[PDB]
Amino acid sequence: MKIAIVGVSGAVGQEFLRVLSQRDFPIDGLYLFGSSRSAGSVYSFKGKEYVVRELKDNDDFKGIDIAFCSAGGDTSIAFADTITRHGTLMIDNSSAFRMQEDVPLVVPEVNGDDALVHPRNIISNPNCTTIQMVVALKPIEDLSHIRRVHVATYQAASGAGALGMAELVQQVEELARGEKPTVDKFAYQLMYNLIPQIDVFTDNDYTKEEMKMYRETKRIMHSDVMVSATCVRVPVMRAHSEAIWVETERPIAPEEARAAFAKAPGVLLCDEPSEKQYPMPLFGTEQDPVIVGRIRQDLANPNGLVFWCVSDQIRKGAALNAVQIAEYLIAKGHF
Amino acid sequence: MKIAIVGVSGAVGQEFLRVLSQRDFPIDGLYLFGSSRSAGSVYSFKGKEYVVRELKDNDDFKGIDIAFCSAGGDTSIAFADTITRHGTLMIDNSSAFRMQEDVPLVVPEVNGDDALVHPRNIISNPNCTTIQMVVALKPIEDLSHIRRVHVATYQAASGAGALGMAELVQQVEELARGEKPTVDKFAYQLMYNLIPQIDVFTDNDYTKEEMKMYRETKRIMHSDVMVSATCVRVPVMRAHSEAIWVETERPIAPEEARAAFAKAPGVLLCDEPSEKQYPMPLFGTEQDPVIVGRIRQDLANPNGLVFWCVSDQIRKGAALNAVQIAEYLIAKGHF
Repeated sequence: MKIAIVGVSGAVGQEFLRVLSQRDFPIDGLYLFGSSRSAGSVYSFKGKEYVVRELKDNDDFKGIDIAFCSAGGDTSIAFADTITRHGTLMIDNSSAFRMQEDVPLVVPEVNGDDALVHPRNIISNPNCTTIQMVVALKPIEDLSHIRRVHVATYQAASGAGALGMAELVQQVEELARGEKPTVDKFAYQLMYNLIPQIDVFTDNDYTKEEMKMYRETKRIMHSDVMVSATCVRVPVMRAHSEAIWVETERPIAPEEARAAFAKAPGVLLCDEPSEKQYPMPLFGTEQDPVIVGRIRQDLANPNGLVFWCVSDQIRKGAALNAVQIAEYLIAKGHF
Repeated sequence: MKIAIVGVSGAVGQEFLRVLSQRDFPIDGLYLFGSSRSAGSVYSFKGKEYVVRELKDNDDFKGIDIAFCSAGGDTSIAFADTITRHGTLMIDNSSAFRMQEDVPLVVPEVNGDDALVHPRNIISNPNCTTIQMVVALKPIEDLSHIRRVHVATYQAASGAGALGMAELVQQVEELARGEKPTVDKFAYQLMYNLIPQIDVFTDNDYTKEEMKMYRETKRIMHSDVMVSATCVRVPVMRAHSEAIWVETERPIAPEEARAAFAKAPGVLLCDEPSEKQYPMPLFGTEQDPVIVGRIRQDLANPNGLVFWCVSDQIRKGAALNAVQIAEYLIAKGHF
């Protein structure tokens, strides 16, 4: 198996290097690609050193089985033709192709079989916050169909990439020193604040991030489910939190939901109120599961269930999900 | 008018001193009370200095018209008899009496007339997060009855008093210095974290804070409304944030809701997506209004409305609401 990483310089591209090693992904050849800014940089992987090639509209992807791309939708749109020119399967972290009906939109725990059919040899990774939500929703859906979801997100600085993380940390230093906080990558100061806007606004006054949770969830779950989200930036480094109300066609008691979560792939149940055990982003950082807790009945709806969950944006929210798609296809004999 | 402040040492008691001066509350005599820890301390108010008396089970409240108490439910339960012994009206910030049916539970913008009848000469201030929610809910209720509310809160360190605020600030310093964060007043590190537990758990696995939003809202709004809350501690100093989904008996369009908010007492509309204008706790800090924005239709419910709002926990969430109750009674000739 010959593997490409397109966009290796950033937080997610570095996570691909870590995950692919940690999970002993089968690799006979590794090929790193980036923009002219990253061309010529050196990275070591499993005891050997690799030199980044500039992504050009040529034949560099001949012989490459899978290309994991974390270079942004700009690059994916412009170079998808190049990457797939010689039969390479492009697993795209970008939002570029997520609404194309001939592009599968995959979370392996939920709709892994959708990955098997990729007429454009493109598969798209969903948005971070969608991935974490549907991993939690799938075990509930299997009990009784989910009609409606209200979700409030508490989303980390990593959503704005490594520069967003660095801005938050520098604000902590400036504030401790009594200096003015530098504000740049976020629209307002983030330390000691909450910004109830992630991505640009759309015509219905939801942001693009909130509409992704509406549109992508339907595709992934093959569902008429309607998700209304309020997505808020919070002073957390790289794990996202979600407060979720789910309405099902029949009531699900917390004990039935708890039993389903305890058996669900990709989920870690952490729900012991008497021990103050609940998901928190600081402890879900750099961990694989979607961590679920605060499970209770919905006081406002007899058909409602309420819970809280956490996942790492860089792992399950990005690179881990993409590797798990690739592992799923390997496991079904696709290669 | 002779006015007492019971529990003047803490953040809310100091806010009473500021608010009562700023709003030119009519004061002929001021009397400060606290525990033995605060007895003998000096505070200046409108150009004169006052010495704190220890709260004792005696006749110190003879001649006092109103006692604003911010000393915790322990003190209010123990000394309510003393404070009211000579006809003084006790306006209590504590949770002690909030479910006593002969104790009115008042937000002046919503049910001010309930304050006029106080057989025990006690009126209770509601919980911070309830106050901010019902100030926003009242203009929507007047359009169409609210049946159900889902609310996710993003609650500031000030909920844990001045020591909670000081713990957050010290964690910012320790983290900037690369030291271990001291953890004490909160159950876990709060900086770079979110704690989805405020107050102790109850038998239905909601916390006491979440159940206050259920129970107090019904009392204040004279309503069968059912509120299901997830209350989360966030790294913010003293302003609370709430993500709210409201279901009404008929659909309310965002433009109708916007018009109602723009005319509502105690509300400040801040909702211009194209200008990135929305409520944020950093800018609602040390301000009076409940700031409301991100108003949109609920994609999951044709009878749903979604919005976001912010208020200062120490002002409208505590001392300002209590002073406004007292001002309401003065204005109705009660004294």
